[PDB]
Amino acid sequence: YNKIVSHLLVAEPEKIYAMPDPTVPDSDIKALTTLCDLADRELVVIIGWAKHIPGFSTLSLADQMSLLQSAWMEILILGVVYRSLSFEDELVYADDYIMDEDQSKLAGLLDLNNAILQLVKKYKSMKLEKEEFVTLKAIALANSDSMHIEDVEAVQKLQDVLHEALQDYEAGQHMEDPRRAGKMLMTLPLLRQTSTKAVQHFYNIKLEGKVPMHKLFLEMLEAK
Amino acid sequence: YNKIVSHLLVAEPEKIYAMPDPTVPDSDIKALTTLCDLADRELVVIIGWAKHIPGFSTLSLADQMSLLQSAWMEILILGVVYRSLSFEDELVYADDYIMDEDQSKLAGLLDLNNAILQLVKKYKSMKLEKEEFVTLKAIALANSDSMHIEDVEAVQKLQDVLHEALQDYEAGQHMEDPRRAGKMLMTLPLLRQTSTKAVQHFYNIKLEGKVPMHKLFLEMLEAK
Ligand SMILES: CC(C)c1ccc(O)cc1
Ligand SMILES: CC(C)c1ccc(O)cc1
Repeated sequence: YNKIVSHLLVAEPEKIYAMPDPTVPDSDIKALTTLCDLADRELVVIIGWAKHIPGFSTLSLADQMSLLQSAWMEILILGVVYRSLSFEDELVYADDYIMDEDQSKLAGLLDLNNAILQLVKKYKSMKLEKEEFVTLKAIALANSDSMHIEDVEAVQKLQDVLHEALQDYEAGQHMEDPRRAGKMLMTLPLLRQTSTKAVQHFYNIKLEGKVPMHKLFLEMLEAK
Repeated sequence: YNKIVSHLLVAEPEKIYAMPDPTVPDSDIKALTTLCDLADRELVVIIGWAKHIPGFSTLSLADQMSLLQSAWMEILILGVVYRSLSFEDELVYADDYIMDEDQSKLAGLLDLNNAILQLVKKYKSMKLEKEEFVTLKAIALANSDSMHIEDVEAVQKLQDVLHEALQDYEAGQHMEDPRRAGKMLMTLPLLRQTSTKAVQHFYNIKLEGKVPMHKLFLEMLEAK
């Protein structure tokens, strides 16, 4: 099938472990510290992953950073969603960090994780494929609606290149549903809504100062 | 062209006047009171408008209310956006209520109205048509991602019926861009983001208790 889709598949990062500290008593602070540490390490590999997207590295460094600063949490959440598709009412943040309802309550994340489970529910019914997941991650990056873009036309071109890949993939692989590509695009509003909820929640955790956060995570959290 | 699109065009409500009180001194409270009063009256006609959407009135009353309670601010904002397309850095809330940057600052709405102007900017470059505007309003209603839906499959069917209308319209009217329907769908994340910003802002105005609000507006603002 589509070459961009195949390329994004081989660019997919390896799995990352959460490694919650086994000497630390379980608590909301422990769970939040674990999740923010995991996100920081995922962000490093997301930056390297974006360089494989056709045309992304030819944008200015400022535009690359603007797209990443608007899309980072959407990309993180799409990953948790995809890893959770074969599970029931549980979120696979990592193979060693699967959160059920009790753990979400203990971490103060019941509302956020329920929103992520709503994304999981919809993608389960659509039978989301890995090919579609990686293409939607790239589209979410290109379509992230930063207020600070310098080269608006180049970013629109990147959007068009990735949208074309999704449409070509669906036309060849899903002839039984001529509207499947658009159904995939119609899942992006809930992803944007859930990501905004997560950014706001963890910005407030940052303000309270009880959960340590690393530099790259803090950089994304403090972006305008 | 497409019959659903033609039907939505003839169902389009008449213009509504803001009628700011000419005896009241200008202030943030006056501007916010005017906008919330306008929104309340627009909501009444939005409820009547939704009954013309094929299949909407056959949903349960609870599902109709769930969709409206999730989408109401998206529908309101799409209207302001469309009315503003021929203007520059101004928002046409009504023919008698056009807000420029100074007025937005005075009302405490600079950040919200700048986000709405970002929607305007993108639709200007795409040359958004009235046919596309009314279809996107209906899609935003059907695709509003309420947590409380009873008949998930019927709501998905409504989404599919309206998505098909958009795709059929674009296939017939815009053969020069075979991806235009998907470009239209890719504007929905920013609409969802901007609507959430507006709901949160006016929920906080409600809490502060200095701006009177009418029953229907308050009902939507207080929905879960
Ligand atoms: C910041 C939290 C919500 C988070 C951490 C890792 C991840 O893959 C997705 C989300
Ligand atoms: C509630 C405010 C933001 C508002 C009022 C009327 C309208 O058409 C769109 C928005």
